[PDB]
Amino acid sequence: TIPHLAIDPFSLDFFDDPYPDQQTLRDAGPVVYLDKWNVYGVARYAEVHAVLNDPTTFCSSRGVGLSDFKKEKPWRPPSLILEADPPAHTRPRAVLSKVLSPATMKTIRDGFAAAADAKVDELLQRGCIDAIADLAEAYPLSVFPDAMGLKQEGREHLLPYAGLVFNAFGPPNELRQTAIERSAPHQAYVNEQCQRPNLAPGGFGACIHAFTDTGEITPDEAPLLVRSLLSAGLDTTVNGIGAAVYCLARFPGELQRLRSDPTLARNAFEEAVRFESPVQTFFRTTTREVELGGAVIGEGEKVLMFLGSANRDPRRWSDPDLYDITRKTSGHVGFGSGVHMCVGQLVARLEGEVMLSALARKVAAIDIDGPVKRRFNNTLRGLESLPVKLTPA
Ligand code: HEM
Ligand SMILES: O=C(O)c1ccc(-c2cccnc2)cc1
Ligand SMILES: [Cl-]
Repeated sequence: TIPHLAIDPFSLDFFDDPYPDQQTLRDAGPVVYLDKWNVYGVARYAEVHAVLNDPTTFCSSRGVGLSDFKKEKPWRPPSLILEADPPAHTRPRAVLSKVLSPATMKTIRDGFAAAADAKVDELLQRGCIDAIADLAEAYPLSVFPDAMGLKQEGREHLLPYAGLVFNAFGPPNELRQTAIERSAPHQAYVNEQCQRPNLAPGGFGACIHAFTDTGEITPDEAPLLVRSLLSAGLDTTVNGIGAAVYCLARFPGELQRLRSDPTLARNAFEEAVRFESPVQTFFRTTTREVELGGAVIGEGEKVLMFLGSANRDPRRWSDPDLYDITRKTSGHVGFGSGVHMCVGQLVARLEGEVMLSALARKVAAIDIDGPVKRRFNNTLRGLESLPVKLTPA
């Protein structure tokens, strides 16, 4: 009934060009079995959406990586939000929602936009830059650690820690095992910055600790929720902004449309999230026997959701492989769907919008002018190096 495939979706060959293998996974059937790792897979939009939206059957508290927390010890104490199910999930989620709220966005927007305009002006003075290190990484580094309230010393640990977190959702391949081998100094730094005295007043970290007296979370929960933001909030935006710039570099017609109407910036970023799907994959674990797209999956089974494949499924999308900045993107699953849908999506969209607005207003052309190098990670899709010449408007 269920087709068995030997595709390794965590192999470097797959990361280097996932699209043929993703079509193979979709067209093999609504549910496949991946013999390489002994997990079920779903790569069509319909089944990915269905799994995301049934958290009771497809739970998160046994881990959203390959490892089953019921069988192995997690590599660090479990997340109180990403790796929790309702009802334990509900109040931590409510707190991060209020911390990363519309009102917080209103407080930080003008500074985030100024930093974006400043970065693009700086990059235009150089002309030839690396859109990864010099833009996708430098811009989030210039705003997010400060918005968290982190001290200056030690910020060089943040991207390495994120790379570790995202590799650790994967199977025990060399990417994962190498990351864990090198983890100890990054864990030590991060865990220390999560304590209330180390988080500057008014930042996201202090706000989490401020919410510990409402009955939603206790003081001893606040450090691990700060940990959630220090795990998630930087490398995601690096690869979302990188995705958008790479799209604009490859599709000059869409850069030209964005220049002519800079208010398309927010949707241009959203389409880049659909088109590249920088967060590629998450797992769930079945809590019972279940029928999904005609197949029967037993209890205690890992299910791998291919978010990026779902976002290119022609059963759901017209011209899925076209970057279209005026596409109706609502319903894409690049930020998830349902009770765990990205609680940081307003930060992500703010950063992406203000960066693409700065490009739309200041840049006439983005031309790749050097070798493109991909960055390999078990969960994140994105580039290591993207050499571009920026032409000023
Ligand atoms: C382009 C950028 C981003 C993308 C594509 C993205 C993608 C996602 C996805 C797919 C999920 C669902 C996980 C699941 O269902 O198991 C998620 C959840 C989450 N994201 Fe993001 N994310 C981004 C940015 C951010 C940022 C900037 C932050 C923090 C400031 C953040 C914090 C979180 C948290 C805390 C969760 C867990 C929510 C929950 O379990 O209820 N994310 N994200
Ligand atoms: O440590 C955590 O709780 C945590 C770690 C990573 C994420 C995450 C992953 C992908 C996109 N957005 C957020 C979320 C939460
Ligand atoms: Cl840690």
